[PDB]
Amino acid sequence: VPWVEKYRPKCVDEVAFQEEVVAVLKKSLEPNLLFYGPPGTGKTSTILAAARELFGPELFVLELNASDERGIQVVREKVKNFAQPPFKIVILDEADSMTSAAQAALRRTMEKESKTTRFCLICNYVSRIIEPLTSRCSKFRFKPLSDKIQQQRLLDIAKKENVKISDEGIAYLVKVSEGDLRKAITFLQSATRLTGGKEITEKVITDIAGVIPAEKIDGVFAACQSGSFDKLEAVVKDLIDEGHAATQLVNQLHDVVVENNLSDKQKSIITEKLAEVDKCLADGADEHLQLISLCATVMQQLSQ
Amino acid sequence: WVDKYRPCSLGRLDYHKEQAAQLRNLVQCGDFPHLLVYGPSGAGKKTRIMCILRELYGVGVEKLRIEHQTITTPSKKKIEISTIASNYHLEVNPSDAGNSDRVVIQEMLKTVAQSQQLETNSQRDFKVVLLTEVDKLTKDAQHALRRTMEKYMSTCRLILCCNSTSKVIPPIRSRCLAVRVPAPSIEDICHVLSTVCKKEGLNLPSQLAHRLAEKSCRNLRKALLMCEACRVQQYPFTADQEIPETDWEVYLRETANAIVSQQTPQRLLEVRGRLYELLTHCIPPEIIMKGLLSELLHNCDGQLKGEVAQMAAYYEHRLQLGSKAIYHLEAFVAKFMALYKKFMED
Amino acid sequence: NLPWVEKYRPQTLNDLISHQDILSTIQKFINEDRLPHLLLYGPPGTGKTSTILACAKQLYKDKEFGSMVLELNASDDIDIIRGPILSFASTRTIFKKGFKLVILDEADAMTQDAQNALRRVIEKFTENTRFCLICNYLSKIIPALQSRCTRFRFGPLTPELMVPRLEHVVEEEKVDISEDGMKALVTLSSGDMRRALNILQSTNMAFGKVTEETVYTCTGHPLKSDIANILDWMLNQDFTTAYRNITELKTLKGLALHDILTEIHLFVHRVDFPSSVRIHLLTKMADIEYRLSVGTNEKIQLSSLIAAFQVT
Amino acid sequence: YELPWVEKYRPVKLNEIVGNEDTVSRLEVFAREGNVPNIIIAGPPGTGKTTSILCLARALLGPALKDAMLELNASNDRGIDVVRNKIKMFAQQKVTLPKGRHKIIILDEADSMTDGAQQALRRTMEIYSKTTRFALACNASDKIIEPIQSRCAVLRYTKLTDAQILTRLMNVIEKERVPYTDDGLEAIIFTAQGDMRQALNNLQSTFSGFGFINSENVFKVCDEPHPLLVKEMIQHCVNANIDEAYKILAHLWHLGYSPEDIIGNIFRVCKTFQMAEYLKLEFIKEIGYTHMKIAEGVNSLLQMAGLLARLCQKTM
Amino acid sequence: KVENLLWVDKYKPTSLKTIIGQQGDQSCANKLLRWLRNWQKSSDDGSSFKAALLSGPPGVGKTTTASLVCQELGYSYVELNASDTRSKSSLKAIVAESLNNTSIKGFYSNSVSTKHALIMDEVDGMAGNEDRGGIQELIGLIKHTKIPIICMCNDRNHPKIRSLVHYCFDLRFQRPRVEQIKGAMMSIAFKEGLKIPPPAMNEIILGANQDIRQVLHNLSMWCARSKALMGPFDVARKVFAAGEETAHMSLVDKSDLFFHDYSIAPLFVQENYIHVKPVAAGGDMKKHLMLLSRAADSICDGDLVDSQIRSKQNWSLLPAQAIYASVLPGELMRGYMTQFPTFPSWLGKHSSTGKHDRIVQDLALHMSLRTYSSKRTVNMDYLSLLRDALVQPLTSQGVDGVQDVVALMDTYYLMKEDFENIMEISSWGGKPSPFSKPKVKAAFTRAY
Ligand SMILES: Nc1ncnc2c1ncn2[C@@H]1O[C@H](COP(=O)(O)OP(=O)(O)OP(O)(O)=S)[C@@H](O)[C@H]1O
Ligand SMILES: Nc1ncnc2c1ncn2[C@@H]1O[C@H](COP(=O)(O)OP(=O)(O)OP(O)(O)=S)[C@@H](O)[C@H]1O
Ligand SMILES: Nc1ncnc2c1ncn2[C@@H]1O[C@H](COP(=O)(O)OP(=O)(O)OP(O)(O)=S)[C@@H](O)[C@H]1O
Ligand SMILES: Nc1ncnc2c1ncn2[C@@H]1O[C@H](COP(=O)(O)OP(=O)(O)OP(O)(O)=S)[C@@H](O)[C@H]1O
Ligand SMILES: Nc1ncnc2c1ncn2[C@@H]1O[C@H](COP(=O)(O)OP(=O)(O)O)[C@@H](O)[C@H]1O
Ligand SMILES: [Mg+2]
Ligand SMILES: [Mg+2]
Ligand SMILES: [Mg+2]
Ligand SMILES: [Mg+2]
Repeated sequence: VPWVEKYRPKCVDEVAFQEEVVAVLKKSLEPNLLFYGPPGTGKTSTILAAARELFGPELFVLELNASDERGIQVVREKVKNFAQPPFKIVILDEADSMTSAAQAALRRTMEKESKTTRFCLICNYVSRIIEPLTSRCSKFRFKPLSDKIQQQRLLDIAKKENVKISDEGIAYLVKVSEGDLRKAITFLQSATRLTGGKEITEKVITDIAGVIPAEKIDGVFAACQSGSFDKLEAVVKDLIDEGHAATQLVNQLHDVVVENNLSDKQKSIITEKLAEVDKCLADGADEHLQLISLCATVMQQLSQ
Repeated sequence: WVDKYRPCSLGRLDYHKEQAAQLRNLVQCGDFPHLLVYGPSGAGKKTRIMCILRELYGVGVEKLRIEHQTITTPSKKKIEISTIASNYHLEVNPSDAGNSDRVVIQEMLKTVAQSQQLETNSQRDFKVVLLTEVDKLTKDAQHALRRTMEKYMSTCRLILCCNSTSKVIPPIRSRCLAVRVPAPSIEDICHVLSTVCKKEGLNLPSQLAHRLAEKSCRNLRKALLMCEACRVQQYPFTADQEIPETDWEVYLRETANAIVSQQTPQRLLEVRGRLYELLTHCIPPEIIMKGLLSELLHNCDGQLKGEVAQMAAYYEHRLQLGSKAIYHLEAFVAKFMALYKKFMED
Repeated sequence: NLPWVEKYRPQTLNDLISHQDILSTIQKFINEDRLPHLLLYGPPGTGKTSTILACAKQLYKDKEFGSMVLELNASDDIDIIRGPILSFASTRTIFKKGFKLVILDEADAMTQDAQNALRRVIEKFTENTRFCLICNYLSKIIPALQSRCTRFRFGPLTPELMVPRLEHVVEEEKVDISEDGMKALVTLSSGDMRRALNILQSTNMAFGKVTEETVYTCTGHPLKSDIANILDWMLNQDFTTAYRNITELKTLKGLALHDILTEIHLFVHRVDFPSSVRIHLLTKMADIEYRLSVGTNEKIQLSSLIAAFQVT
Repeated sequence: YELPWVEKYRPVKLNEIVGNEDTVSRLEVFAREGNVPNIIIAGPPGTGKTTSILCLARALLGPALKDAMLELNASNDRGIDVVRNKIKMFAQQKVTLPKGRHKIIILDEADSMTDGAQQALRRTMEIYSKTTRFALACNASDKIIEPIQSRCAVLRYTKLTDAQILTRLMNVIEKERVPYTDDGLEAIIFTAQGDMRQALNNLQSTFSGFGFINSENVFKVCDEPHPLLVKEMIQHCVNANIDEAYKILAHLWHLGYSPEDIIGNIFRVCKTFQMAEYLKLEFIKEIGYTHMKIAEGVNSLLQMAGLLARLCQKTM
Repeated sequence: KVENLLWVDKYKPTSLKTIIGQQGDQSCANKLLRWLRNWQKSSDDGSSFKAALLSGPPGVGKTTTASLVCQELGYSYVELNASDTRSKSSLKAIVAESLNNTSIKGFYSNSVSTKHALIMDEVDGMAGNEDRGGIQELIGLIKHTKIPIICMCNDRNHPKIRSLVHYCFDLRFQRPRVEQIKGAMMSIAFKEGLKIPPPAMNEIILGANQDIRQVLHNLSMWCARSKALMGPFDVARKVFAAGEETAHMSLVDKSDLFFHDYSIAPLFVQENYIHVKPVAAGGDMKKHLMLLSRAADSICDGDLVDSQIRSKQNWSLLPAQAIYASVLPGELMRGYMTQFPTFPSWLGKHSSTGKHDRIVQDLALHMSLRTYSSKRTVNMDYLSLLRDALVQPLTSQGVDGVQDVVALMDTYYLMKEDFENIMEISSWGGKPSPFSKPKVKAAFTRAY
């Protein structure tokens, strides 16, 4: 079994650092539940622990995601089919990615079935869910664990599984997947298969996390800082030939532009271009051309 | 001989040897995960995939066949796809079904999952469903892929062979081990060329192999083809060979030079004819745009290159939204003519 | 227990509110046996499925209501037309004399071929079965089909009309409603009595008292002060410290960028700008919304929004 | 039970169809000589396709209309089995008609037949053309497979000009003696959009609900965004006055008009408006862009406000 | 006297020398005639098949060709249309016992002639649930037959038919050239007493896409309009004019110009907008190029609206498209058309792209040893190097062309059809293939 589930909480008041959610989940016998929070903060783990506490190990809850490709009708149809411990629990993941018209229909389905099934909407934004669904639900914020806790639990995992990783390795593991304990644990697991347990250096983490090294970002800014278009072509060609996706380059380039000492006008222009390039890439545009364009804008902004 | 010297075992790879040892350790440990292998074209993604399969199952993964399955759209427009299959895996490209890529994924995953339930005992308890060219799947299809990847996780593993994962939904990137296959260095290409020619017993010199590498632009398949094609014409290998390039490279280059020469509508019509001759041979419009833009930038001024780069990026973006690529290609050309003439004249 | 959206349903035809013209015309149709096929369209929760049900209960009896009224939802399924509908419209009911009634709820989820088939069915049997279609987007209905039947737009309820019914509900029940809790309920409802009564009941049942704060916390609607804070960070701060502040607030409470952007638009129109600056803010915010509609990173779109406000 | 005006005043001969003088002229020629080909009448709704085919079939056959005509609507079973059995046995059936007359198989809503049915209908059309003629009607003339269009004359129909709808409306008013006024007739012609059956339905519904016909009353039964408000909003956008155009826009949004409806009316009003020409085109460009973005699904008020901002900043 | 017959039936090809499409040495009808005449030797290089597959565009003469061919040689055929149920059970219960049987037309004729054949027309109509399992039983019948089966299709590039072409002599009807149909229809219109200018005839033949049945029906309707006393090219020419449409046209009229044939008008405009000389740009090429770029931008906007309308059947964006693709370019290019509103010519290019696509895909699937890419230029460069590989031995030495052609053809699992495909596939700019640049090719086809 994967480590993302082998080390899940088995009880409600057991390890979940969030206190005001584990207290109410005892009285959960406001008909429905609504969890929201950043990804990988024990959203599904907590309700699964609550369901294994309430129902029991053999009494086994339909979990499906509301972001299906097959429309919304099949979702509510499956809920109806599952409808027929005086109730059953259905879990809706990514419930914020439902359009308002699809939440209206899920509202009708969940309010006509409000006698035998309890719902749990798991999302990352409570504002995306419309006011009927939230008004029928009881909200619960899930805040990520503190950085030190993250490293603590990761060391606990690495000692329970005998994975020889440096402490700076753990620091970089939690830094490379920011505040995402699920992602950090999955990386720790899938980065020890990649070595056979001999040694897990930060290069393996940087490769698995898909993070382009900060050297290449500094090279991109060194080229666009002052130089002809040939340097931009060269650095972009080298960055594409390395395999690094353009999404990661745009992400890290934005992260560097925002929290540096560029002017407000320059930051504004560069970030507008970053957003446009990000949409262009999300629309299937070609990475080389979009990166060339973005670098041309950044160059005409910095060089001036 | 491109298919005659490609290695077949992970210990036989020519470059990225640390990654090779890592992949060998991966297939050696239990619970082989879903792999997402990516990297620029012609870097060795398929070679590494075939080596992973040779390490995963027996050598019986080479005795493959070619199955022709038919899918049915949400209407009577029936489509036929080509699945290269072996006794332990299945390699389908679920993108030839232009916008019906959501049903092929579901059905193929289902069929492989049910065939693995028929006494799969050779060495593993799962099959491999290699989907090539994944970054061009529609979002409604990548969502189905995400769903049916866990729905049948226990019986079939997926290896997504894309490049530049930028257009892969994070729901998938979060469920696949990301294997990144960079393009081999110039020296790596030179060494593999020298090795191939020495196994061939040829006299590949040290100044021609480097020209082949620099012209191939980190593409190993292009370099091997260029080496094979400079032999079919002039066996003795000297320092200044006229190493050939493919037909469409030349065509696209002369088309760009023609755009640069004249700036008249009578020239724009001939450029439209050239773009039609290029599209008809089924070369992607993104390749046309990048190859045209390069040779164009070679013939502009440093002050104009910014506008031309942004124009190419803009037009290419829009082309990925419409249906008739010739419209946007000709628009880009017309715009570049109207800009370049106004720049040169003034 | 029993929801208030059902306990206070208008049982008769006059207990409907805010549609006196439409209600009077339908009542005149009933009195003169001139009832045509009806197409009731408008935003949710405005009183369509209650108007036609009151009209039915006024037209038939309660025992004829199973054999002369076909209440059919159109979101379950071209076969539904030539199936139960054509077999209901063409046949008489044995001992009852008079037309039948077919009520197609959600009549805009029908494919266009189904609407062609249904239009021919309607055109054929138009003197023993009256159709009453019900939809939210009249634009989704084929112009052919809509041509057949008289159309009634059930727009939203203005707050003057709907406040007396809420006051009657409050007095009949025991709800200690503040003088602005009614206002923050009317505002959040946005003119559909169903959502107003639902929000009111759920908040009164969860917290025990309704006010301008309790309803805003029960529905998770972004408070006005928070959006004022965000606009102040954008308008009177450095770029980076605004990015930091806005991101911290956006992750503190559950807040996306769509809702931030909507409320910030309303504020851009509220506060005073030189009227050549809000043309820029409006253009850029309407581009950021389109960019977010395609599934992009919100960390680069939020920064784009701050860039838009940094024209000042 | 009195039947509606859409039927009480249905033209019973092709001299009374006001739609498309050229195509109806062709069809009168065919009703005179008598050897019709398989015809596919295609065009927008409400323009007189079913009526034209029915009047043509009547004028051709005459009293043998009960024996020589087979009509199959969209509400009838028209699968491959019906096409292979009923339509074929009717084509083979013997009916003795005058020299140049043929049996007629009217397949109304021909775009609703599945491909298998049309494939099964091809050879029935081709073989028995010596005694059987087909007359299909459709709106989307591309839903009919190509081999069926290859053996039919594709007669195109177009929307009606405002003068033709006005003539027929006056012919009906004269017979019904309904009190009217010019603004009411202009309102009906604006709400019709060419559909001659929509216009008659609106006329009858307005007259039966209220009697007198005036624009104030026409927009009480149709009830779409009053074109005067949209004209005023576009006027404010011409003077680069965003704060006064967003006023009208938010007013329209308050009454719950769906943004598709608001854009439809804004387009239809900005097309026949009184601006300059280049400025009108620059406006229609942006309105089309925003219509695309709304049909795609981004239908919030922010997009309408952005459209207004662009329209304003086109005129500096 | 009134005529109870269409033109499509009055002027049908009663003989074999009257098929307008093909009257040549080796054409679809003579190839079939020679395959049928000596079919007995089976039980062109098609004498090894037991069935023919006439395929091609509609209205070109497939049905007439097969009937007249089977009728000239004295054959007697049993036609099975798409209006006859052909499911597996029905097919193997109707036509199974007739394939290996003698026809009674072979004994009792009203002269007497054997050689009974079967004609399976509209074989791509054997789809749906009604004809469940038709194509499978049909190939199972073709495999064990004793009379010539003549199958007719309509698009050889069909999923169900792709499993059938492997058993059928593959004929392919071409759209007849405009001059042939022009001569024929002019003779017909002369027989009928109808005078039409040859330009209008070329317009009619092109608008109907060289579909002889459609041009005959259009001539019937033309004569109908003549007795009663606006086409695509005409409206396509009316959008780029100046001098007469100043007060005659408004935005409603210019937008309506699109609505005449809204399915083809944007293509006509995108094709013919480049041959205009903007009156606004009085010879100043710097402004003429700018007008061209602006018109191209507008046409791409029209393409965006088109691709949006196609996906979801949202016919409310038709006016927006009419603004982007037909009215705007009009105002931008408002000069004077030079020559003529030529045909859009995009449909033919799309069809040829689909052909080249499937050709390359098939050739690449056979090269599936350990390498494959569905249809990319990856294979276009493997196949360009394969073409230069193959032609080299024979260019330099006649004696090694056979040895190498076979060695490669069998190393990558290729055939003679694959050779022909790989040769005239990489000819850029109408450049002759490096295989026609003599005596060895004759023995090359015979010895392979
Ligand atoms: N507060 C917490 N208490 C206990 N375990 C935690 C906590 N936060 C994270 N975890 C661990 O992290 C893992 C992931 O938590 P999940 O509930 O799967 O996160 P998530 O909400 O599913 O994120 P998604 O599904 O990608 S949106 C579990 O295996 C837990 O062991
Ligand atoms: N005009 C009204 N008068 C009185 N109660 C009303 C009125 N409109 C809505 N309601 C109340 O709101 C509830 C829902 O109204 P409905 O008629 O069901 O709305 P609706 O038009 O059916 O919305 P849909 O079906 O989702 S489009 C009813 O149970 C009533 O209690
Ligand atoms: N051109 C016309 N001249 C006169 N009356 C017309 C005309 N078109 C429509 N009508 C009237 O509208 C009624 C219905 O028109 P139809 O012939 O049904 O139009 P249609 O082409 O069938 O529209 P469809 O089938 O919905 S696409 C007729 O009974 C006439 O009264
Ligand atoms: N080559 C031709 N020469 C003369 N007349 C032709 C020719 N092709 C078609 N026709 C005419 O068109 C009619 C129909 O042609 P067919 O051969 O039946 O078409 P088809 O090839 O069967 O097309 P399908 O079956 O729809 S794919 C005949 O009756 C002729 O009048
Ligand atoms: N390790 C290697 N040693 C020798 N040749 C290789 C190696 N890796 C790749 N190649 C060459 O590249 C060719 C194909 O590249 P491929 O593996 O398909 O990468 P991609 O999938 O990115 O095109 C092989 O036929 C071989 O010629
Ligand atoms: Mg979860
Ligand atoms: Mg309702
Ligand atoms: Mg009709
Ligand atoms: Mg035929």
